[PDB]
Amino acid sequence: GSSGSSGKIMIAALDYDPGDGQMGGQGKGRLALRAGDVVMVYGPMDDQGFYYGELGGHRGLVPAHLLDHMSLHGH
Repeated sequence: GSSGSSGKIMIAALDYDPGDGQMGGQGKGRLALRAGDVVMVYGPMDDQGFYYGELGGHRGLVPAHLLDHMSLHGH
């Protein structure tokens, strides 16, 4: 049929402020998430357990533990 499911949608259960003491080098620091920030990720995570998403036009590695797997609502 038609293959889809391009990227996932998760929310930052907590306010992640990696800006304070970002990584060293050989890449790029993580993204700062806020309580209730619907960020879009892509593909699996890395050895460290970080996902590849972007929030606010900024790509970077996000925490795969702070995020929350949304559910299917219905009325």
